[PDB]
Amino acid sequence: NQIDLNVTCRYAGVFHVEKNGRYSISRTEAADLCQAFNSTLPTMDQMKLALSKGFETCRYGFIEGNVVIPRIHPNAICAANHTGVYILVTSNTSHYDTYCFNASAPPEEDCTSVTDLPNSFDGPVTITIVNRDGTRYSKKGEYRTHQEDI
Ligand SMILES: CC(C)c1ccc(CN2CCC(O)CC2)cc1
Repeated sequence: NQIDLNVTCRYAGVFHVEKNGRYSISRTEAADLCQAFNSTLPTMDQMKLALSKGFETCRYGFIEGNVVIPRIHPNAICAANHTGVYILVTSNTSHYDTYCFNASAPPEEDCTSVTDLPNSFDGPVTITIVNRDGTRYSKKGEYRTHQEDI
């Protein structure tokens, strides 16, 4: 019973979370996952400020109200060469990665590793936070509150 959560640098408190190395998070699980990091789904304004501080990914993820990819550099295989906060318009499917926003994080780029999952609850899952530099933090718990996400 294990969940891997790959996380990024934070940019103005915004960061990306990928579960189990695949697009696999529903919108309800995304809100619960951010809550386990004392975080919320970013607003579009919070994501735009994070982009202006240097944040970009090549993965679709939830924010409040939309599924997006923040892009700084045009790349043909990431949001079809667009820059800015690219918004997904048409898709058949419902599972993506998520973005999260922590108001207590530093105001600009924070590329230190994540070393805690502060607001997970009691549970039986081994949850492992995996940083881009490979460093890991594991704890036994749960974060999902909706049965259909388990
Ligand atoms: C296998 C067993 C040890 C276990 C332990 C804990 C849970 C999650 N737990 C369930 C009840 C909820 O009110 C809160 C979270 C599930 C299963």
